[PDB]
Amino acid sequence: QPSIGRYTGKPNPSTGKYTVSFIEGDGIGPEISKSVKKIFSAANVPIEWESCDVSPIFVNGLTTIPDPAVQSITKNLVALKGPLATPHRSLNLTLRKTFGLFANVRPAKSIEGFKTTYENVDLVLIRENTEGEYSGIEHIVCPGVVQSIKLITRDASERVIRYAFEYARAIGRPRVIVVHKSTIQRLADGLFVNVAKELSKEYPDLTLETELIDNSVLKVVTNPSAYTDAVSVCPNLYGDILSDLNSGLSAGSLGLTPSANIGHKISIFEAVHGSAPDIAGQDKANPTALLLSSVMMLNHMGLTNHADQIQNAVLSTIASGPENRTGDLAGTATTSSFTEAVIKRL
Amino acid sequence: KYGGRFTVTLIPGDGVGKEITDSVRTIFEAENIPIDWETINIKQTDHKEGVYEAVESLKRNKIGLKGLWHTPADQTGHGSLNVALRKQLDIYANVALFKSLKGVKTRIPDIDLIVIRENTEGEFSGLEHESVPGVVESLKVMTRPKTERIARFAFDFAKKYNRKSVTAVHKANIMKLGDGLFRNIITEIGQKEYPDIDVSSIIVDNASMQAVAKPHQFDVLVTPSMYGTILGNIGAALIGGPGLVAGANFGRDYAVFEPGSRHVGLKGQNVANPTAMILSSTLMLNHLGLNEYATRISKAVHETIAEGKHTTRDIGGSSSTTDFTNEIINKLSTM
Amino acid sequence: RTLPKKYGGRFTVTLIPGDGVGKEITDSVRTIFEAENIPIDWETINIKQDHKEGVYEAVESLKRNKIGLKGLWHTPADQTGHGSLNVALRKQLDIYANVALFKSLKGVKTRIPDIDLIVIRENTEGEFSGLEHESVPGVVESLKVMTRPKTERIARFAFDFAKKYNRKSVTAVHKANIMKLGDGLFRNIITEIGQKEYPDIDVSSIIVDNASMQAVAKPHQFDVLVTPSMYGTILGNIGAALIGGPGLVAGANFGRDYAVFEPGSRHVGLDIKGQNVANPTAMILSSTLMLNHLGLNEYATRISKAVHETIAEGKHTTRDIGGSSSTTDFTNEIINKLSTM
Amino acid sequence: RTLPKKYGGRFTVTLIPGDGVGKEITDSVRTIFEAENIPIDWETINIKQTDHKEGVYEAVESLKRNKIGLKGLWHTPADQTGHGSLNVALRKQLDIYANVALFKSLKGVKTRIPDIDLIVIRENTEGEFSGLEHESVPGVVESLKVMTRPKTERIARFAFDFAKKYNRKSVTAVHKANIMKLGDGLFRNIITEIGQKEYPDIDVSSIIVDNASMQAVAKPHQFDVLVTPSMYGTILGNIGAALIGGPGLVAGANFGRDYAVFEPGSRHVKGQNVANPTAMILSSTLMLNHLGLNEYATRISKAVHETIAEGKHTTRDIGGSSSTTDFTNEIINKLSTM
Repeated sequence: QPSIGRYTGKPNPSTGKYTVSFIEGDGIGPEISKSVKKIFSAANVPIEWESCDVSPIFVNGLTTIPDPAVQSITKNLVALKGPLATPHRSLNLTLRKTFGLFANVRPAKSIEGFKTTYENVDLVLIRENTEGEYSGIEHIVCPGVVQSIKLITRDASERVIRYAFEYARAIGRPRVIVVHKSTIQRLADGLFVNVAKELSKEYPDLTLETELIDNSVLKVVTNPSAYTDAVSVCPNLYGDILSDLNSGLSAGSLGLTPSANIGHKISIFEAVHGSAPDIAGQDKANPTALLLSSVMMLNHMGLTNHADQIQNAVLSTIASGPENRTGDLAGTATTSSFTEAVIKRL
Repeated sequence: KYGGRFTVTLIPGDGVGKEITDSVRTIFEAENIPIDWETINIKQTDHKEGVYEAVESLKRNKIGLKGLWHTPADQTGHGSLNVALRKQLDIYANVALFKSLKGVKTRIPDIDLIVIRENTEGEFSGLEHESVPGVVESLKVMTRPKTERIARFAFDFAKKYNRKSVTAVHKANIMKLGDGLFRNIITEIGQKEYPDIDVSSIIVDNASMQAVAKPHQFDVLVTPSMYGTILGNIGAALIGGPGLVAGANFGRDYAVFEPGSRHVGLKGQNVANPTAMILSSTLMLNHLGLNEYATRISKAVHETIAEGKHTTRDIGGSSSTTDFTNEIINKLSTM
Repeated sequence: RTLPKKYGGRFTVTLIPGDGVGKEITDSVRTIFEAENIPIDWETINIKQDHKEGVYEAVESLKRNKIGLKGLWHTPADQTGHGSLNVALRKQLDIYANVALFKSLKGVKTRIPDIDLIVIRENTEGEFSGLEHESVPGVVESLKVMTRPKTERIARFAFDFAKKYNRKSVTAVHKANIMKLGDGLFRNIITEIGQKEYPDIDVSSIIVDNASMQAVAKPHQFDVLVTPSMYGTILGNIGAALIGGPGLVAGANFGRDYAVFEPGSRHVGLDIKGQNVANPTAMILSSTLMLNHLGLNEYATRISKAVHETIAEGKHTTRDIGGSSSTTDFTNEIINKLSTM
Repeated sequence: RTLPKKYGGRFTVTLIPGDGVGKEITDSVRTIFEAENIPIDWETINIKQTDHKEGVYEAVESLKRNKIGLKGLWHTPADQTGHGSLNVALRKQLDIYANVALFKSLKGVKTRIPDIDLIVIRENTEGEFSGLEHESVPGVVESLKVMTRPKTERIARFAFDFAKKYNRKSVTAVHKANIMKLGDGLFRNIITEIGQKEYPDIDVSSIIVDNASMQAVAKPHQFDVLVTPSMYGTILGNIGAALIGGPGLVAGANFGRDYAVFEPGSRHVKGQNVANPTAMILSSTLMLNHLGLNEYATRISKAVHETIAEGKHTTRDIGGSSSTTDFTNEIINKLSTM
């Protein structure tokens, strides 16, 4: 397990059950969270929930996160949130700032037995979350001229890059590939690559390659499998675009995609799809994305046995046979029929 | 039944650039085209006397055909020549054509997108500085006159080649001001000046996902400098590689034709695919007003690659670039 | 971008061919242009049977390209400067100066030889902006305006044009003897702008009726004529007759941001109704005015020499200047002198 | 309609009195003006600290209507430096781009250096007044400021036009082009070029700002009209104020193409009824000149010069002991007998 954002263990002194904040979110949030609890109870995992509300409170006009949830998550050190709709400042952006979340882990894997347009893709991308265009400033200089100001620092970089190494080691992959843009015509990418080379020597079991973002997308799209022995890191700039391109390779959408937001102590795990309100209540939601984030969360906690149980068999294998799946995957099942269909092979 | 020879600048590039450039030279003499090359030698992508000579030659001839350097600089749009073309000649629009070819095994069939990218601003005109140690700061500009140009260029292009959709690709969700300016100017120029053409917008991260999953929904993509390279490489992968991608670069007074992907990922003697260079060659011919010649040359290469024989190794063949050229020349004499 | 539309050395120019004859003479130009391999792409506008969607499309095309080549409709509207297209060009594009060139041609039999006059007429006011009403039956009333800013523009245009083409005389044509206020304003403004801003150029005045008489009897005394809308059509038609007819008269229309090139007489008395018989000279020569304006004009000198040479030798000349060849024959002869040129 | 608002020979002018002291000196002008029966109606805007965004809006709106304004002081640090809502509104919305301060020595004021006569003209829309500042990594502040050729051309023409109108013979551009070779280089160059091509009868020159500071406190007489960027004008202006006996004596004016606002040139950089109204009154006469009155301006100007010349009734900051009211009444007194 990665030393960088290590989980401080400690089950509940009395129940022998780990405390985990929730945040069920909204839209299809409720019914997808329900499904996660029924599969966590049915597989008997050492976890008691604690649903939080993160509705954006305002303090000085600067969006702030409610104190009930802050204390809950700071204490539990882990959270598992579902989707939430778009209200001043960014809801996701303040979430990362308050809990010190610096790395975003975005797996994109093909589903065995489910025919998608690309095959045998198993991609892992770690992107920086602190600086870049997230901490960016825009202003009008002369009357028709926007200037943008973006920052990159050695500190924030030597941190997603450490984590990328420790995560490659922790899931058994030989190569970490730093992705960047023309290194000589941008000394911002030059700094990111140099920081990667400095850390290269503290991880001799791992091979560091560097690649132009141009080449990476050309290669990954012609042949995704060529990267299933690697973990990619990139600066915050291209993170958004690359991770969404990976999900297009694995699935053709964000529908089946898990994500992890790792901080020094806290770590939040979430699906990346929307609230999709116009399908809420109707029981058509697909809990796979949130389920797979559960797996990532388990693995981050050390419950490896339960992680593989709930992932290995379960939804991975149940996604085989069309009378399962869900409306999104040209299937026929319902969010209820899916949940126990998974508990079947649980 | 004409009466002149066009002098056009020829900048072959490195070794492979010379191979594929020579293919075009060979096809052109064989077709007896009224074109005299004014061939310029630059060494590095930064050889100062060569860049000056190339610029000076384009100033005289206005039209140019350009091969590759497979240094990282040429492939990304930097390096002395590219910045000279952009700063001195004001060549502001890069065009790349991604059409699927009849005999190339691709995971997604029948692709037809065009990517037009702004070439004088954003990535290409910043400032970067390290003022306190370990902190790098970028300062980039987006301006309304530059974006108006690129908009009109893209619409005018759609008009001329009967395209029905122009989609601006931007990141206005985060960069609300600069990329917002870009999205707005494109969509306004669409509604007031080009009503017959469908304008739309897409956030670049969604456009990346959408391009590898459902490419058919797109027609003409217009983007700032920073996203064009990424969209263009998805485009190249979609149709079977950089070897297949025609390209052109325009300014008000100058045009320079060259492979649209800069052969980014595309090793050995006489093995490289000359198709991108040849197809870029035909864009040049159309532009010059020839293009009877262009239709023939184009038919010849499509026909050649359609029949899996004599095809080069990157599209599943085993023939050399020379074999492929000769096959093309062969179908030309019998047509 | 106040500039003519241009990508990679190639201009996009609006082409509005017009009716059947307009299409014949327009095609003559298209043909000569491809033959000379000129860097011009036509954005051709089909105005199908003073139809409203076509006029809108032509205006919109001119707004984009800034430069246009226009053929004829031989309806009475197009020939007089009215009809949807012409008013659109004048109201929406503010094209305010109509220029017609009347130069005698080497091989054309004319009663008076060696003519060289230029008629510049104001195109936004007077005749073209009135109001007319019948308020009591059997009584029609016209209300027309003449304004100093419009007449200042046309004055500076005329003088700037004389400067550029080394003309030495500018004469204002007016009717100030009767319209002492309105045409007085016109004569005065032209002569003042002449003395203060263009001293190297001779300014003068002539009453329009006298100018008519003087133009048919002793055309040589005139150089550049500047007139209001209402008298320019008349002076122009005397001009056309003097040099052998409408088929030989180049023309141009200018605004601040736009230019549209077209035969200077609107092929008024260019009847000769039949297939492939019309004289393309006016269209071709107007074509070369356009080339000059675009900065080409090496091409313009060549094309101009070709047509002057072709008409100088009575062979292959079209039927209205005494030949018997079709417009196609004439075009091909010109293209022929061009390849050997 | 781009003229001052005027009906039947009477002008409506915006009056923005300011804080407590601003109201004292403003009232001095109001009093002298009614006494002289001048055809001016005040449209007085009270900007309260209990309806303030609303007061700036009202003052801007009033200036848009009237075009001319008379403005008192706030002795907050913001008003004195050129920032704070009103000043930015005047600069951003009304495009008032030229600040003028007049430093003429007065007949009866004890000063270490006698007979001073300099004018400082400062650019008011750029540099200091249009930056961006950010702290992007903790403990590091970065400033981004612009200097542009059109703004500096305006200020140059303004300064030369001003020299022409008031028969000044020297215009010196004050800059820091030795270090800021590009930006302040632009400034020095534009000023000196506009001088040689468009105003040959006027002597142009340049001086580095640090040397100009030394030169101003030691040998002020060598200077005539100083033109400077925003950032150096405050410093030069305060040397100017000290040179002639303090902020209370310094007339001022602010111009845009369409607007003019008159106000003490030093921003007066506290007891009841003790403040010197001279700066406000003299600024008041600059306004009268501008309005085309100025017969009235000559009289009012003579009255205050005469009053301060005789050490009686003078206010406490120039060595007298009278209240602002006593001073005002003395001036009004010499006016009736005039």
